[PDB]
Amino acid sequence: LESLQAEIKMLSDRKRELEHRLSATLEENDLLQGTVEEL
Amino acid sequence: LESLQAEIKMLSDRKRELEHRLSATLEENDLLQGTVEEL
Repeated sequence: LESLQAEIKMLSDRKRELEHRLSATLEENDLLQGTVEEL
Repeated sequence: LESLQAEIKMLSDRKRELEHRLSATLEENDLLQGTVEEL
């Protein structure tokens, strides 16, 4: 059961990395949108 | 183990909730980027 919990934690870390990447993409696209709004 | 495995699974579910909400926001932002390209 401990091995299963560790695997779940590893998957949670992978999901955290994915969420961070999505937040970074959102921030970059929002910066592009802000420049577009200035234009 | 019964008190920790369920917590870890719920944490993974919340990570999936964040991933789903952020990816939905990213797709909606891509659609809004198509609209902004029309603009």
